[PDB]
Amino acid sequence: SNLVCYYDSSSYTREGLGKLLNPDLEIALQFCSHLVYGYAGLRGENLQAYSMNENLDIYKHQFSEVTSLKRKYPHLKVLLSVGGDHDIDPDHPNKYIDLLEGEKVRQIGFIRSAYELVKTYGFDGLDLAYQFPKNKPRKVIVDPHAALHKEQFTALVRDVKDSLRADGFLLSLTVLPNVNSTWYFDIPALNGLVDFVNLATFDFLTPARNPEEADYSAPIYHPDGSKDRLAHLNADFQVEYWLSQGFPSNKINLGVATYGNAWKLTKDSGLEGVPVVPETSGPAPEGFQSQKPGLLSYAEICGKLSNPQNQFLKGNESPLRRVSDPTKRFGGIAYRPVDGQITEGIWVSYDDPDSASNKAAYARVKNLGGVALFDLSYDDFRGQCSGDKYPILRAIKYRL
Ligand SMILES: *[C@@H]1O[C@H](CO)[C@@H](O[C@@H]2O[C@H](CO)[C@@H](O[C@@H]3O[C@H](CO)[C@@H](O)[C@H](O[C@H]4O[C@H](CO)[C@@H](O)[C@H](O)[C@@H]4O)[C@@H]3O)[C@H](O)[C@H]2NC(C)=O)[C@H](O)[C@H]1NC(C)=O
Repeated sequence: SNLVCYYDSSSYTREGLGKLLNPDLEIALQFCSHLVYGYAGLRGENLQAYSMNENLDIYKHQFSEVTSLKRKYPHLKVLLSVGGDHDIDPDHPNKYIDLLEGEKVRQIGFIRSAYELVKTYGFDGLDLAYQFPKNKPRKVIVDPHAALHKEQFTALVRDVKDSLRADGFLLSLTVLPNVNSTWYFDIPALNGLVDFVNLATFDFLTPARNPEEADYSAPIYHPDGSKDRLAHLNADFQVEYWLSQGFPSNKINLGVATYGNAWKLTKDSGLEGVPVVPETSGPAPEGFQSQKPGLLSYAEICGKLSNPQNQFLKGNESPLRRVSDPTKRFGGIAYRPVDGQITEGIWVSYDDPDSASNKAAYARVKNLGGVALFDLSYDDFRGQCSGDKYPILRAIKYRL
């Protein structure tokens, strides 16, 4: 099976123990069949693909520091990903749709600039993690031209493929969280144009999108205990949609996340950690290592769960508790309510090594191509949790 390891290159410069330098990156490669360098973006002025940190990626060679790892792992394939929900540009918020709707000269400039990034820096191919409009989050028509945009995406993909053919470069698509495949992906047509598709079947709910209630963010199956939950928001619904639309199972990778979605609780959120958790208050305080409100790395979540340091501590120093449905269909929960001396309540939806292993077992049951892991920088690459480095990645590899 494949194990496609995403690498968010912003991790190279993080301040503190979330910093992922190249020796730690290399430790992962014994488990990964592919490494995907994230992320290039689109220029606001002309929609060309470009490095969002040229000083690092180009002038200090981080692109080729990563692609040259093929010298040490000769079968490793290294791709460059465009977009990924990491091209954040509030003053040019329409770039991805404008490229679809673009004049030929604008699209050709994107195709050529992408090609040149792949070739110049030693990549084996390109990942289009296209930043489509997402499902509208439900409180408590996004795109009137979706059908046109589907057709334009097929054509763009066809044109990107053509640019890659003579060199033999790979082309993948990533369907990002809450990107709706019915709206945008002509699945049977895309099958002839791309080598594989990663379905990012996680972050179905997040505190940024869903600040006032919390629910499982990456279940395999639909949780009937999640009152009123939208039925398409689960990994099996997404995978079965791609299979039923005609995509070969061996060309699909199941997306698994190494980070968790963390909500701030209130007293009114009550004492049940099984979701839906009501009356939440947006994102949890950022972790000191990951420094993103509402996200936590696996190491940060592990450090919050019971361990010999914190097991007897009280109030806001007490452990988060594990909530785990015995059927194992839905994923991990780390939880501490607002109660008593505890004033900082938190609910985290995440995969730990065991639930990530179960995602890999589901991939195998459905005869998928493998798993795509988002991303190495939030796996515990230093082994802070148990001493074992990359416990999530290894749990998935073990099962493939
Ligand atoms: C793209 O987004 C659209 C929404 O904008 C999404 O369409 C939604 O799909 C879900 C799943 O197919 C639909 O919900 C189902 O609706 C039927 C018909 O009313 C219900 O009977 C279903 O209830 C059954 O299944 C549940 C889980 O198995 C059970 O728990 C439940 O009791 C029933 O047994 C279920 O609610 C929803 O109607 C549409 N919405 C619209 C507006 O079309 C589409 O799936 C998204 N595409 C992708 C690929 O994600």
